[PDB]
Amino acid sequence: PKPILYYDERSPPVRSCLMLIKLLDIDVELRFVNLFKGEQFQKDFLALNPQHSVPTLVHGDLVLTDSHAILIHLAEKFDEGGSLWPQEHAERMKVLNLLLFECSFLFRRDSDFMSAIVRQGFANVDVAHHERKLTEAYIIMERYLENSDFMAGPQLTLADLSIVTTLSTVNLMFPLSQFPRLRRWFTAMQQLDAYEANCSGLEKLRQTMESVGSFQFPS
Amino acid sequence: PKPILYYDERSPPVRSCLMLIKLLDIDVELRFVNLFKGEQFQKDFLALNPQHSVPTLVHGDLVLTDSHAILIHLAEKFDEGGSLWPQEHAERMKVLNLLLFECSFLFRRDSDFMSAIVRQGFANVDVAHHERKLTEAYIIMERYLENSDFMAGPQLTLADLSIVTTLSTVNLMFPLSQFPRLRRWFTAMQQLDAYEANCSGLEKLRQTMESVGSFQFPSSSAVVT
Ligand SMILES: C[C@]12CC[C@@H]3c4ccc(O)cc4CC[C@H]3[C@@H]1CC[C@@H]2O
Ligand SMILES: C[C@]12CC[C@@H]3c4ccc(O)cc4CC[C@H]3[C@@H]1CC[C@@H]2O
Ligand SMILES: N[C@@H](CCC(=O)N[C@@H](CS)C(=O)NCC(=O)O)C(=O)O
Ligand SMILES: N[C@@H](CCC(=O)N[C@@H](CS)C(=O)NCC(=O)O)C(=O)O
Repeated sequence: PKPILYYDERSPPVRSCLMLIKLLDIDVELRFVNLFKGEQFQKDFLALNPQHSVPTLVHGDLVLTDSHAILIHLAEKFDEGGSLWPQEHAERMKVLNLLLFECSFLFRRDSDFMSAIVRQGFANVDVAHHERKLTEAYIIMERYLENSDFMAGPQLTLADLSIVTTLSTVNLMFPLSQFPRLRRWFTAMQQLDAYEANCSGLEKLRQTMESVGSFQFPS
Repeated sequence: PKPILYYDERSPPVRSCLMLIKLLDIDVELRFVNLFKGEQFQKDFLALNPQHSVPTLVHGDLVLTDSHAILIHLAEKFDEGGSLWPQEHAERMKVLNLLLFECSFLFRRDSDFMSAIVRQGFANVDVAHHERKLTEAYIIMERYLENSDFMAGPQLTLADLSIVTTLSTVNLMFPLSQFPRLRRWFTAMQQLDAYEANCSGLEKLRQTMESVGSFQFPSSSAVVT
């Protein structure tokens, strides 16, 4: 049976999965879970995913509750022989390492900031603290790009799909003007056909955050 | 060349790698990085791992900066064909899924709490807030174990090694009285010879945290056997 993706396109890790789906022409049934209405706490979705998070994928009996597993699963099932999830062990571990950076560091800091806005209101958030934490992530990615065109080497991989959606989201608030490699990489990502899958949810997130946070992003 | 592990055994994700190294009898060189002295900000270690975190593995030219990548790499290289990182695709995805739960949810909440203690002192932490967040993680692990014997299926996998070290750390502070599947599973993990690699760093972390945060963990909380 075809995969079912539970999603809210305001979520960057959702948008990474949407980008992979578009890149690989995957036939997926979409089911919208409105996070800002708390639908991720509805009894049946909670039973499916106790972490009450999107993206969640149901593919037959397999239930995945993390975008990075979903990216790897879909690449392994629908892109055997591709370069997104490379077959050679060392290259694959490098992609995996950067997927985990996205999970552990970049998204953690993005989510910490966005959560603070939703909970406290933008006027009551320590923006300087979060600017420091998120600029530290920019600095790391700029170094990651020193000897490669893409995040994990010379070719586009799953790591780029995972990072670019969160990066585009952090970049709602914090510009890339000071980071030449990161800005060039982001511009190149924006040229890919599959990047169109990021656009609608980024803008919906912008609009939702500004309304819920009572502020305007600088951009 | 033999793998090199940059480590501070007080870190639960370090201890997960130590457990796998013991379980598989991998010969690894250990290089200590004292996180409470800020040695992870030394210029050469920062150049190696810009995230200034342990564990960090150097294996030949490969540099891994996340425990979950280290566990998977070492299982592929030293448990080839084995069941810790299982061969069938769906079983492997389940293990990967719970490795990411550890990274995204359980460890995130453990480190939010531990960092707050170190940065603020225990007396100035909103302990009730962190109790709610960490009990929520207990509830989720209890749900996974209501439907499966181990975290990711019927046998020991990398997911159990990743999760048990952080669970043992959270349980320094928060009791498991209300979580019978978690207690049964944790007890079984404690019977494994490989669990001996968790014990020393767990106790060092307890000692360090009590000192730096000026508090005592409730001795009654930790599951011991
Ligand atoms: C604010 C929430 C936590 C942080 C989530 C987040 C975190 C990071 C991000 O880039 C986008 C979002 C959108 C949905 C947000 C969630 C909607 C309700 C929930 O509490
Ligand atoms: C407190 C730090 C962040 C949280 C880290 C942590 C986070 C979770 C945990 O179980 C153990 C530790 C030990 C090292 C801690 C770090 C040493 C200094 C750093 O600031
Ligand atoms: N590591 C997870 C993070 C998933 C996550 O945190 N999703 C957020 C949206 S960006 C969510 O669903 N929040 C709802 C909630 O926590 O209640 C992944 O990569 O899928
Ligand atoms: N997701 C990473 C988490 C690594 C991590 O945060 N390690 C902590 C210790 S538990 C660390 O090294 N903190 C030092 C610092 O941030 O400066 C992994 O699994 O390896």
